[PDB]
Amino acid sequence: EVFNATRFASVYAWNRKRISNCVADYSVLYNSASFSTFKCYGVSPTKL
Amino acid sequence: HKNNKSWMESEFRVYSSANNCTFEYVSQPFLMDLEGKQGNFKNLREFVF
Repeated sequence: EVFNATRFASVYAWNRKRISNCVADYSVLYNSASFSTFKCYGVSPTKL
Repeated sequence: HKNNKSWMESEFRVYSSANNCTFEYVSQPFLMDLEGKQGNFKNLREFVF
């Protein structure tokens, strides 16, 4: 619902979604060949 | 509510404002009924927090 969202958000009012108590599968992110930019700081996508 | 011909609960007078949400969970109700009549030989509820 955040990445495939129907509506967009203006930066001056940037939305923030809290994620807790649910299974996280970050492999779905870098497996999808739709992101031209993927940079991480202090952590690696492989180990997520 | 007469239009829907059923009882409704929406006037949550408990709190005024909500901010800094940290947890949210909804699931099935436990050990409840809905009737205003009088009954005999019914059950007790007991909870420990």
